[PDB]
Amino acid sequence: HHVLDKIELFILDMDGTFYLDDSLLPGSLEFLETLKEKNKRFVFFTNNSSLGAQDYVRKLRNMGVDVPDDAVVTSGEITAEHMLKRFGRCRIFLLGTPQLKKVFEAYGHVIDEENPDFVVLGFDKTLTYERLKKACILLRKGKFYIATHPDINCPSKEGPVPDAGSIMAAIEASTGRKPDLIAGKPNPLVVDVISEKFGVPKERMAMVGDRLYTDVKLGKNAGIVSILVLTGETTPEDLERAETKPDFVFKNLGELAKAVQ
Ligand SMILES: [Cl-]
Ligand SMILES: [Cl-]
Ligand code: NI
Repeated sequence: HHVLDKIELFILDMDGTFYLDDSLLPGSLEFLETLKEKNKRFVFFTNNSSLGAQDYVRKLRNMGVDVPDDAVVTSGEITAEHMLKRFGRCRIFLLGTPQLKKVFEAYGHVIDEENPDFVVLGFDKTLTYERLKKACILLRKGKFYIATHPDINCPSKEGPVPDAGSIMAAIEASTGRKPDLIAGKPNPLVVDVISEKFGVPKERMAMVGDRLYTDVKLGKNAGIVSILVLTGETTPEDLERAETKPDFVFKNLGELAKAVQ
């Protein structure tokens, strides 16, 4: 034998894996209960930088999942922390929501649209033309260019909606530049960070999610086990079509839980 017994830390997708819309999925609670009993650990991760980790902590709590503050990580905190680590406190032009802006400021970065050294692109649900224009002008001056994550679209109640990667396509068409760094899944940085933060070797970690391409690729890139659940973006028919398969497939977190009980 039982290979999954060795996993000490599970990185979990949120919407589509732990809950769907505003409702918890079958076995989600059971799964956390099991982890607690077995002295194992989890952390939620999302590429979705339109909100901060605390907004998602709040969302979970409001569904009756009591989690500590450090239970969620997003591409926003990964990006802000990586910049802080490698470059110190940075002057940035940010294409991001007010929530993402607080994330960068919490890491001691400063928004300076006049004299930035970085252009930083997130899931900017507050994008305007003028802001796109300014970003392009700066990119043409050769500013260092960072995106929180690559995703072209984001799943939604209304179907696939443009995400950071769609904005990237506009920027690239206008300036000819792609980001110098894209921090989020499937960049293995995410895993390295979490691994160092909680002191767990990659060999005792797994990625559990519903994003066939991204989550599997994160596992390959990072060298950790990928477990796909069937509750979200991925169907059995998608799995059959997939060029690269996950390490394990489970109906949902409740069935995964039974695998490790
Ligand atoms: Cl066996
Ligand atoms: Cl056996
Ligand atoms: Ni057996």
